[PDB]
Amino acid sequence: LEPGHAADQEQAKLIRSAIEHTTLKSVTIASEIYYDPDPRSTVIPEDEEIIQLHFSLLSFDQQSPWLLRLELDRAAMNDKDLTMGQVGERIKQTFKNDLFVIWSEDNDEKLIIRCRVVRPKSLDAETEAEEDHMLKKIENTMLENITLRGVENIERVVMMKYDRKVPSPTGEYVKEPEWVLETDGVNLSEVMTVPGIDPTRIYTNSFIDIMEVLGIE
Amino acid sequence: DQENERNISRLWRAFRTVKEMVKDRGYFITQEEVELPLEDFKAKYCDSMGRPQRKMMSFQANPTEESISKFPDMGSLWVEFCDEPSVGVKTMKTFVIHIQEKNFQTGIFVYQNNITPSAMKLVPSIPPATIETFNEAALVVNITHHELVPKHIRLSSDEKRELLKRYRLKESQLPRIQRADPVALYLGLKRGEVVKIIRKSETSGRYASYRICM
Amino acid sequence: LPHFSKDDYSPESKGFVENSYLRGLTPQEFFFHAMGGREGLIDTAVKTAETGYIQR
Amino acid sequence: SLMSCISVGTDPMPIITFLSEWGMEPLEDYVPHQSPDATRVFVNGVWHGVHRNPARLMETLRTLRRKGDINPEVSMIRDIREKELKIFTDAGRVYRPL
Amino acid sequence: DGPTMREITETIAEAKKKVLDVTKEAQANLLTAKHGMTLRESFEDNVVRFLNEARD
Amino acid sequence: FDMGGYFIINGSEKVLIAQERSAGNIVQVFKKAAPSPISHVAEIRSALEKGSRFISTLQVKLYGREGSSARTIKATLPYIKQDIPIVIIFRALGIIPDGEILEHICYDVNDWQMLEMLKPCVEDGFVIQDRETALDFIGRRGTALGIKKEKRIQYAKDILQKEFLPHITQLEGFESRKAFFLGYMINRLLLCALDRKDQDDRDHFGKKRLDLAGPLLAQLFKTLFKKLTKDIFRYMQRTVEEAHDFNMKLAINAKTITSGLKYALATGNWGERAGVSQVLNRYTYSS
Amino acid sequence: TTFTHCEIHPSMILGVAASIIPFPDHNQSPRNTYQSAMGKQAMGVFLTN
Amino acid sequence: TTFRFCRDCNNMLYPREDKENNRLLFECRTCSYVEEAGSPLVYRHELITNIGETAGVVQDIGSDPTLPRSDRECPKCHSRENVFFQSQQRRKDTSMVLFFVCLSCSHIFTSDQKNK
DNA sequence: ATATTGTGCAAAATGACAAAG
RNA sequence: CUAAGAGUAC
DNA sequence: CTTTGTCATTTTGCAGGTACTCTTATTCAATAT
Ligand SMILES: [Zn+2]
Ligand SMILES: [Zn+2]
Repeated sequence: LEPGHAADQEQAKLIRSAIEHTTLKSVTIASEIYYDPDPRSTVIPEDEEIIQLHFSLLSFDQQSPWLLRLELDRAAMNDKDLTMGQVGERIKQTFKNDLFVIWSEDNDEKLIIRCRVVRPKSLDAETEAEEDHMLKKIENTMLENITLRGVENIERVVMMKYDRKVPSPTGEYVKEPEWVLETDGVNLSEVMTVPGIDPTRIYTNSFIDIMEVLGIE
Repeated sequence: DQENERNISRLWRAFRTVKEMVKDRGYFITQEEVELPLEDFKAKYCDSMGRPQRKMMSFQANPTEESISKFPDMGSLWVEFCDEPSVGVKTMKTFVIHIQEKNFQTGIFVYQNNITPSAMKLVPSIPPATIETFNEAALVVNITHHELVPKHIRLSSDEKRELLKRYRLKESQLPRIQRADPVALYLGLKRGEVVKIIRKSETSGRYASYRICM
Repeated sequence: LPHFSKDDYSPESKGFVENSYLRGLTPQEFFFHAMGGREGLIDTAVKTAETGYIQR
Repeated sequence: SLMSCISVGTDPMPIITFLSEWGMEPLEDYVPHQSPDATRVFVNGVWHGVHRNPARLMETLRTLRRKGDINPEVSMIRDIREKELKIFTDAGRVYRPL
Repeated sequence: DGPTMREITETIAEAKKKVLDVTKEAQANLLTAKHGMTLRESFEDNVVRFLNEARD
Repeated sequence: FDMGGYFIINGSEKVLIAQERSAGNIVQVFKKAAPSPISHVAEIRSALEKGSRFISTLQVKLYGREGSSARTIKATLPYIKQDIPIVIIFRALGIIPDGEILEHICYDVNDWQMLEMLKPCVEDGFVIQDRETALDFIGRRGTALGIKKEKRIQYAKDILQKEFLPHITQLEGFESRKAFFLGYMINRLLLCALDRKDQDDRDHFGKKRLDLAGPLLAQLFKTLFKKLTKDIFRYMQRTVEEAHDFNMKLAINAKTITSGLKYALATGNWGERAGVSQVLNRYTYSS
Repeated sequence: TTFTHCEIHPSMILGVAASIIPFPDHNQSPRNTYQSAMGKQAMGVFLTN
Repeated sequence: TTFRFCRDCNNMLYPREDKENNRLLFECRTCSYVEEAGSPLVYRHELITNIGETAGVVQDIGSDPTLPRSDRECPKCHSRENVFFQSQQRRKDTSMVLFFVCLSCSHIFTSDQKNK
């Protein structure tokens, strides 16, 4: 980490969240597809509150009746610094306006994400039948193809407390503790530029990556 | 706007690394420009709306007295930053004709995401002018500040001749450094040029090696 | 082993030898120690082959 | 091992006849929906049918083998969790006495 | 001698008691997984550590 | 004190080392490596003791990794150049309705996970809805390539009767049994893919067999006697074609069997493996 | 207490060569393996004839 | 998901959009058998699966001599004796929680604490 | 009667193939 | 003599 | 329209060092000179 914030444990947690790769698959408990004839009222009672907020805050006439519902995990949202707003924004950004997305609030008992595919104004006499399949395909890619936070090829990050030798201002060498990050998977080029870390002191087992990033020496 | 903040921070870091690169290459860059703080960069090279502007970010550098004495064959240098995410052939053509008409023997082009391959083919212009392309994402961190990276010093032709004379070496008998190595790209090495490497050795305090660009 | 119930994670079930060589080993401990020694011998053979090739 | 022996193999026809006599439902007229909790009986890797009361069948097979009616080399396993009953009479199986 | 053997037996018994306590916590699901590993991996790590330090 | 159990070949005591092999007629499911497109493979090394004693390996493979969407199950039939989808095989054996095939494969209505994993297969084989059509589809893939268009059905039938799961039966009228066995294999593969069971251990000693002197001499003598009877048939055909007289003594060449057995026992190589027969160790009684 | 069988004798898990070792349970297992391999090279009386 | 089959040709039924009533409708793909959908759910995907942990429980599971016994309370009989085993879901990340079957009433109860 | 002839890495190389100008 | 195989020592 | 990078195949060459003993086997059989 940055020398001024070496002992700052919460800063280390911030960096760990920043670099560790996270995907919906690690967060979603389950995924479902429902038939909701209108994108104004839901046939599921549990998530009624969600719509009666979002639609109240807010177009909807060109939305497919098929709905994709993702149930997330509270523990997943806890051990990783993720919130419903962040994941909703990521899905919205990666899928543009082609998918209308709403999500429950974090304090709610259940974490629910509801998505609907916007229908193009052109009439389709056969795409309606395969819409479910199309939604399934979309759901599939949404599970793994998009990244919430972190950089690719970083499967897992763990935090360790090492103890280095630092020359004390009075003159001796003292056992200064430090928070260090170990990482499974190597993405040296993307990790090295992450703010808050010490770019000089980053090291890797894979000397191939070191050679191709830092140089032959 | 967090995306805008991170983008401008990365651009500032890239600017600092580019200034450091130009200064290391032997040109006259003052240390104050190198250590320009983020707020000053935002005030100067960013508009009122918050979007940084690259056209006025481009600049020119000239060799210092020591470099001129050691390398009496290299004149001014131009650094340009592109605006659009993907650089088109027309923009590269404008850059290269600008380099040629201004009699810059070297021009560093710093791009955003990628170069169209049809623009790559015309990157080698009429000599002695040379064009070098750098990606901003690769310039955010100055690799030469890594403790693993030792000190690289380009040698003059006279120095190379003296080295080969004293060690009785041929061109091929020196250790090689690829002409795509990140440090070689950083220093603008060309084939046949020898870099002296100064290293912290654990048997003797200092060890000097040499690598010829291939 | 078929001498233990299912899902027994106790130290004696999964190969803890609490007896010394002076006291002697129970049959289960004897078998588990035999498995450990077999792993050692197999590792010896594989290691000598691989290290010979690497050294050459 | 000192007490280990290798089976020489026996004809499985008598055991198949025993199974058919003792209630093994033939595989041809087996419909899984009407018999969900049915134990699948295998002889030498050949699924011969299903049984609805495997406990009694195993008890009588054990009794027959213990009195010598079935060749002692025949091995009979009942996996309760997987609801399976495997019988092996082929040669090459290594066994020990207990 | 006898007192040392008795103390060794007491140490082994205390280690087995600690292993049993960790097993009870894991079975009650009250054990929390060490970050970077699964619940079973953390339990195995704890048990192996206890037995190794007991032998030591 | 001599215990026997060895042969005397040319005055040398020869002992047959028990050869270990994997047992036959046992379904084994294995997870495959990440790079391969198939994730799980359920295979049986079918063999029949009272027949030709030939090894036909049937494999049922689940294409697509865990993250993939098109998870289709395909079977590798003998003398076929492609991995036929399982539903096509099921319809070929005679099970047309999708519900009946799924019943043959999955035995629980509530196990909707297996049904979800199994839907791609029936979606794949939706284009065939007839037993004759499926038989034609298989025959078209037939590697023999010497069957006319109308007889492909019969060819496929023959392959399904005498090459598919030989250990069950070689006769006809047992298509239901073979379909049930195929459903059982698919069920095992899906159980392994659904993380409901671990992949079968290859080292489990109950899955192994030891061929002793009996079976080794059995298969050796089977080959050698087949050679001798082929020689008998060739001699008879030659003498009847040339109208020469027939004599049993000139027909049978006992040297065939005698020399074959003596060569196999005198030198370790067991044929026409190595070290199957070894010089008996007589340094010490325990040795 | 739900046993279905009992071992006739645990010492019967050993083979012919390992059955000669005295107190094999008081030895390191590789030593038992070495003795099992090395007793076949022992010199005795292989047969009375 | 509770899939259902056609009652005419015993073939799979698939979901279909309706225009006159704007309702989900299950239809056959070969004989055109049509009926109403009991539930709007048409697809379920379990990333974290809870079923299958207690699979293989049978009325004679107590007859297994390999299964270990216990005297823990049965919260339907208050009996001591029962059999117990760990989760049958062979995923490498499953918890070590134990499940118990009373040999008298055949009630399956867990040793979990957060659930209780 | 006898001589003569009917295996598992794992790197490298290569080919097929959806996207890009 | 040659070749192949098996067992074995460190 | 041709690249262009990219995966999925195909090759394809290797696989510790010494040392000891013994055993078998050197194309089978039919035809023609
Ligand atoms: Zn129908
Ligand atoms: Zn009860």
